[PDB]
Amino acid sequence: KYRVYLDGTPVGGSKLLSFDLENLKAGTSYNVQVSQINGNVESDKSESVAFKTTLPK
Amino acid sequence: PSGFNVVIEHDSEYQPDVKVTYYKNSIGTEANGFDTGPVFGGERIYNLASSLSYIRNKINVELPSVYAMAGEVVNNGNELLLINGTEIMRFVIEGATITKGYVEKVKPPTNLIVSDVTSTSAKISWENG
Amino acid sequence: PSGFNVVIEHDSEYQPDVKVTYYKNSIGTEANGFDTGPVFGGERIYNLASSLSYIRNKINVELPSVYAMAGEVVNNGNELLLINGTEIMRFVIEGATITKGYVEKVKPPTNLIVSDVTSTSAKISWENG
Amino acid sequence: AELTKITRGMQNGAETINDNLNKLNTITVQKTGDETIAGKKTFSGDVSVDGDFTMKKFADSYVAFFANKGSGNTVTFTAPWDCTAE
Repeated sequence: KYRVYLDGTPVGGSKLLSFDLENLKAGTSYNVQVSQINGNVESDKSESVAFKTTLPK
Repeated sequence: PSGFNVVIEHDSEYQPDVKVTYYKNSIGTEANGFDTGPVFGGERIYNLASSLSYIRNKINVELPSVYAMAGEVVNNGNELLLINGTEIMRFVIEGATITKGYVEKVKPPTNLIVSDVTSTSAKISWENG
Repeated sequence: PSGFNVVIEHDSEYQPDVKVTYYKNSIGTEANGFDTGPVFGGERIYNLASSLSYIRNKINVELPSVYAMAGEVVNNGNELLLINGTEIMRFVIEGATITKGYVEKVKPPTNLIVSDVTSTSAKISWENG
Repeated sequence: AELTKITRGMQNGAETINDNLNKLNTITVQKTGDETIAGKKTFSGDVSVDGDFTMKKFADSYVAFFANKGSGNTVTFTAPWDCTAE
């Protein structure tokens, strides 16, 4: 029911209202936006949200 | 949600302006056939206040939720018409040609929250439009 | 107070029009450098509803308090840009040249009341903007 | 050629870049294909034409004939351009 775009490219999706972004690199900024799927009818992409992975010790 | 949204797809690589009007019983929408209405040609024309936002080739015309209506969509290229019986909501584009137009049914997700963020991962959660 | 106010100083002896838009990740505002954003060229462009008022050479662009943002002010003469990281609020003037532009920090007084009025005097009281 | 300035934070960056690239592509003289070039073109250095060289009014512009009609013994003339006489 949803398509998850990390930095403009799709990385997966879900039936649920949550998704786990994996294989990211430490201390880097990212942007994520989600769209809704309804049988080959895709909504416009959502407003982007920005986050940054933590740095390891 | 935010309102009633009408999507206008066009051929410009830019941000065309849209002007919204509303009117009842214009020619061809009268219930009992041509010229059976109370004011031949159409009753009071109201200018509808819209909030416009743009992506490449797609204008999103956000109107107050109170104007929300069903109806047939007619694309005349220069203008789009949302015809519901006797009622018409007219959208006039400037500087482009209307390719396709429709009431936004599949709406974009909303409250994007990044949680459980580590060096290698994060969890993205949202709410349906 | 009333809202978020952006002042645009110009060279016209008249009342130039101003059109406000908002957009994220336009070229040069991406966090990780050129073309590192999710939508090259810029995400959704929103038209911002403004309430304009004028004095000689100074336009006051009143925007809803919810849009209030910090940021660097860039004056390109034809347009003013309020750049805050990834976010841009664009102000396009019509019929004049932008001389200087800035978020109104020193704001005019408000509730002017004339009290204790006699034949030779009066007391003027007000409230900070 | 008037190109529209590409600035940081500009609203239609992608569209203006495309436009400027398209302007340059259609106004420039290129190293390939058949073309028509307007304007006075002054070449500082050497020029070589391996193909067919077409010239408008070569005769009048590079050759000149001067002779005395009434006597035929003494020809007096003003040299139109630096040359070689026969």
